Amino acid sequence: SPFSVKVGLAQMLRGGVIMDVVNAEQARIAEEAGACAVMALERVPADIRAQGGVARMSDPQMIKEIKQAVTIPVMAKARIGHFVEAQILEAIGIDYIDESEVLTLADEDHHINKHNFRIPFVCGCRNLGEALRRIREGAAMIRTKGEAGTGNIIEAVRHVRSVNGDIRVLRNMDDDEVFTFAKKLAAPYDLVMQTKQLGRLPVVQFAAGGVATPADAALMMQLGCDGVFVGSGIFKSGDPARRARAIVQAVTHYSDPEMLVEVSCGLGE
Amino acid sequence: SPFSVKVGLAQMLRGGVIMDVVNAEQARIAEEAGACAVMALERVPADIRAQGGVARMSDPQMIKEIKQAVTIPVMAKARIGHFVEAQILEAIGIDYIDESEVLTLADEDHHINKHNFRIPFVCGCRNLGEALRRIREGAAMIRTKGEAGTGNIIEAVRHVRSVNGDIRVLRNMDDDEVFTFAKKLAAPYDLVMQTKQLGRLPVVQFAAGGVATPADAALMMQLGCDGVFVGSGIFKSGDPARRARAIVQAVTHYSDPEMLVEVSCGLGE
Amino acid sequence: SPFSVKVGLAQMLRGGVIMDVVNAEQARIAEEAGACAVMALERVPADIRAQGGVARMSDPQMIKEIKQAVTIPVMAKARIGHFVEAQILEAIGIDYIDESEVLTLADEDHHINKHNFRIPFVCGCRNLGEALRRIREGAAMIRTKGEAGTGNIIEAVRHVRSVNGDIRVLRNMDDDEVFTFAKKLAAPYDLVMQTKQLGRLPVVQFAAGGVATPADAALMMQLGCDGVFVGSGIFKSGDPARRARAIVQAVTHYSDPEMLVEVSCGLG
Amino acid sequence: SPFSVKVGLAQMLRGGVIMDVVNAEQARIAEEAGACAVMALERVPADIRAQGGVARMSDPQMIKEIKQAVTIPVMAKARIGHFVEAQILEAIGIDYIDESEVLTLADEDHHINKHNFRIPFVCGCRNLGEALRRIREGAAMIRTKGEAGTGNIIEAVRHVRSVNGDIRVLRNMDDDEVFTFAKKLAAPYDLVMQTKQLGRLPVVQFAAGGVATPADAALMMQLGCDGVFVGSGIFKSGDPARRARAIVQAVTHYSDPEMLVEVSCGLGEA
Amino acid sequence: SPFSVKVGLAQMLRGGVIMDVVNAEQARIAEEAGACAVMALERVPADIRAQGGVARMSDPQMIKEIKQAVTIPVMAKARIGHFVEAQILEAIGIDYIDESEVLTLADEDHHINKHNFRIPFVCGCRNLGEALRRIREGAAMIRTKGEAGTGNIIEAVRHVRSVNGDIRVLRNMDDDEVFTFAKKLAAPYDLVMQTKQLGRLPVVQFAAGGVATPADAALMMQLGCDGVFVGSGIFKSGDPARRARAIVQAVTHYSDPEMLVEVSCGLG
Repeated sequence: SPFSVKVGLAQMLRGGVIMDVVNAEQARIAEEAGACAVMALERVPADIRAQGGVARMSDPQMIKEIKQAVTIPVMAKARIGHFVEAQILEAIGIDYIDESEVLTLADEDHHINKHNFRIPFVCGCRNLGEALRRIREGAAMIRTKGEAGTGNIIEAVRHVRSVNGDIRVLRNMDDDEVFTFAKKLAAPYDLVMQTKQLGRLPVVQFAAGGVATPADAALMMQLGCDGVFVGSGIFKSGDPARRARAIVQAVTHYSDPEMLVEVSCGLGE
Repeated sequence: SPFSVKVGLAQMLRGGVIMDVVNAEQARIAEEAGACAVMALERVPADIRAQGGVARMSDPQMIKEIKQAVTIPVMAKARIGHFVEAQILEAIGIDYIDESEVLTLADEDHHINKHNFRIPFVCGCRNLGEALRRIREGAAMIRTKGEAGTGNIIEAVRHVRSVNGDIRVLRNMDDDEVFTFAKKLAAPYDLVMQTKQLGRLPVVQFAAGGVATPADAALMMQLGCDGVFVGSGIFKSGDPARRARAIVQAVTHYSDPEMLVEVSCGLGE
Repeated sequence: SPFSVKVGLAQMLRGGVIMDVVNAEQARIAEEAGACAVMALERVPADIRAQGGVARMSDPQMIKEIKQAVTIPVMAKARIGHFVEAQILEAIGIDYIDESEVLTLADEDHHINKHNFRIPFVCGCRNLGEALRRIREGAAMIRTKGEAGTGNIIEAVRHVRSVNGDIRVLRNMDDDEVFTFAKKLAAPYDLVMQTKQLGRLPVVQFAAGGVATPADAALMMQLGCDGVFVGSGIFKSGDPARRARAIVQAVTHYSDPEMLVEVSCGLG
Repeated sequence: SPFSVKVGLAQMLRGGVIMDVVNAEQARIAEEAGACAVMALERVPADIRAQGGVARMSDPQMIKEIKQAVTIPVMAKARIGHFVEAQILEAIGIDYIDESEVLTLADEDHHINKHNFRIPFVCGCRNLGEALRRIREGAAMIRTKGEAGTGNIIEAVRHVRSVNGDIRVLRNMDDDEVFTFAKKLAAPYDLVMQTKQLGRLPVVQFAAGGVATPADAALMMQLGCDGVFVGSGIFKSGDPARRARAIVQAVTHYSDPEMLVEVSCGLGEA
Repeated sequence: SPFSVKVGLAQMLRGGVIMDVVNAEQARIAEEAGACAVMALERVPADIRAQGGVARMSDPQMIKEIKQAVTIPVMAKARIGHFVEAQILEAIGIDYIDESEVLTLADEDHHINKHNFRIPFVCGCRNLGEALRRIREGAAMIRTKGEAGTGNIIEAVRHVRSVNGDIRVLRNMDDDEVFTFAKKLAAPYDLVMQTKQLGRLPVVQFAAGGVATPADAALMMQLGCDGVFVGSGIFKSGDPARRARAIVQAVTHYSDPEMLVEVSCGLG
């Protein structure tokens, strides 16, 4: 199927860090630091909503500038339910679309039908039911919603523990009880049973929302995530090439404390 | 698959009436009157609960007596969730098992896993979500729950109108909106989409609970059911061979008022 | 009847974009960009209420200036229930009146009896019942209420999905059940049954409230609208001839992503 | 320890049926039918409470009569918290004491400290937390509370599914999360961790309350119980030797439908 | 076991005062004044939250600077549930980690599994049940939560009285009733029974949160604590060597009023 092709594409990002960037310079620092992809963003939605504004797709022009500055894959955000924003992003020729709750919602009741597109989608989740719903709609990659813009890891930890915990429950559960379990999650039975056989989520699972330090990033990997997203706070500090590199190093050497000491040392705020 | 074989078996009952019987005599009147099957019952559960008692599987002995008295298929009731009652009924060699809410519940949270059996199951439903849940668990045939023991048709009408109404909604619905619809029904998406393509329920749908007169039975057929169940009230009146025949005639000639007048005439109490 | 004449007039707008304008200059940019009509407005009601003021009919003088600047149809707003504001708008000789919830309400319980006028009316709606009520009162054209002044498309999507969804339900429904359905919508049965036979609304249905980008406009067309209204935000940016043209292009080529990329590029 | 000795004794009951009896005749029918033990009871507590009465320990005399009529182990009920009733039962020389919620409660806040006795105890439970609390107090054997006296199996199924379900959850759980899990169950952490390693309850687990038919008994075994208790309803029907034998046969052949047909056939009324 | 080794290490601190420091200078004044250990802190979390910020592990660099300035043990804070912050603190080679509610929480449902580490941990508590839960997770040392940042001793007194009071109840209690008592505390029975036999907490118990004066510190010792923590308020006054020494003197001579007068005199 073309679904398993999209799932396969997203697997190449396993073990990587994805960085939000607002210009080609940032994009280049990110690539040099060893990011596996970048996320294009004309303004951080934190700061548009701070001013009480609507946050939408970025201008295709600035996305094109970033696509040219780098050789790593490029992602961009569409509003939830805004399938025409997604059509535009596909036609520009980027690599992944993020149907993102950080932008202003466009449809209160329906997500994009992601099976109608050739490129893969990322969606967010707080729990296993939500993740399986996004996958059935055609998401090829899942991240935690966390809590964007705060630098606080609490919500991201809750979401990872929740998803992984339910998978563990499901793996060992009496088969006869799975029907009721699917009902309570409001999730498709067939994907529930498949998650039981795999013993893990059928797609890559990244952490996102509030990852601020090397320790944060390594924690997410130790809890069982496949990779991490990081926001543009990286570029508000002193040597942003150093802070970027540090987070990549942390995800790569997530189970080596000695390495984590080295990259954390003298990082400033 | 063996599932579609079970579905196929249940289809040969289309257009028929199924009668509850408590002995071989009743079973023979039923067969002679033109019933497509009988439902074996040592006591009516109405009257065991009337006395405040527990209603269970019938004694296998009396089921065997009925199986021998007739050449039409024989059905029997198991308590919801009581998979060992069902194993016994299968081993006796009857034709259909009804996982029945009219008997005392055995498991408050789980139905029988009906895929683990070779013979087909009937389950009840009040709405489309419930029906699709029973089917995914492996029911090959659906009936309305109605309201057993009252002779009042109102609950049965509510349930038929509900199921058929949601199927009509589903048939014409924007495909992108079906994901949310499946969530709200708490039903497996894949069976929802299949119901949309067929434009009807993937299994036979019978009416049950409160059918008392030829007019009642014909109404159910005019509302789009595939057949009807009838309780043992027909054996509590005069010439029960006449009352039984009348209901069969009504279901067969459900759109001929002249016929319905003839069979309804002078039917007594 | 003169009702079907008004319905026919409103159908000429199918496929078009309608732009709010505050002067003759704006009106001309709109016409040049390919707007099918303009909506005359002395001030945006967003900003009169922002100051806590009452928003009423525009001065007839400035409406006359706009009517002379252009050859496309001109629309104007009357307060809900203010049938004398409407009489004045008719006598000026504009083409369409919008009985508008964006202006301050004049009658809390009654809309204008729109059958007593020669020119066609637009009304807003949030759902099918509301739309059918407005039509029976004599609206010749329907738009979503959406959410005016915010640039947020969410309310408009809710309204379109709601109306279209109920029409799809109605189309396939057991005829015997339509009586109860009409009661629950609080709508005239005869218009419900007519909507069932057509399989769509008996009048043109436009989207309005929060359309800000080419993508927004195209989305509304892909969801099944007949056209779109757009506010004066278009004229607050650079090269407003470019932004205006972009939205027209988007509605015209609404199912061509390649086109949508081109018009969306470098817009701000 | 003497605790693990008591646990060991109770293993010999695995695979068996335990029957309530009110006299030596009933006790003999039970033994002949193949019961692994009997539970002595001067009256069914169902029927003493039916009359609104207090239900206590049985007269030691009638317990002695039953102990002599049979060669299988004999159990008897003590009221919850009534440690002197238990002392008496121990001194009579029976085999097991059931600290039973079917009798009238004697202490609303405290169970018997079962470690102060030489003979093993049975306790009831509705969930895993309750079971582990009873074990730490020194129960050597656990049963479901179910719902005694109704012939309705639903409460017993709820309790078995609950206990077994939590054990399965626990077996696979991140070790770091077990601290919070113990807190929420209000159960001793050390017994929780032990239950995680074994992958089952550290003691024998029987079903009780509402088992009325061979099918009921077999269902309990298929759900993972080690055995079943059955009340004196068995003796209120025709040929009670037949109904008793049938339930034993069902527990013995619990995964053979053909056998279950044979024993269920023509059993008369319950 | 290595657990009893950690318990033994924490006992060397009995009778002492632990001071929060933000630099090597402060650390040296503390050591000279007779502090039994220091707690390294790049900023007081009071003032990061005052600004509405997240409070995390300190930069390992500044911790290393403090570790080099002094020969007494050095402690540092990790966020609750952040076991990787703790791994980093272990690898730097400090002596004690404080899993601290004064920093921003990282895991709402789980504390660190402290048995997976070689160095000893401090945890906070408000009551006996909470203390026993922290110990079973592997804390080697307990402090009151008190109320950080206020200089108000009331919460600390509540917590000490609570813990000590329950231990006194437990010591004399009918053994048969201890099962129910363990359930109500939601604490492991085996640690409850051990606390009953000792007649005190199986680990050292310090007071923390709101200790501001020599009298405060002495009160905590008279109520039965084994030692006290003190914040960086000490360093915001004149001659902070004098204020530091005063608190050490108070804890050392906690039942001598004459001494307490002398050290309290003219302190500000």
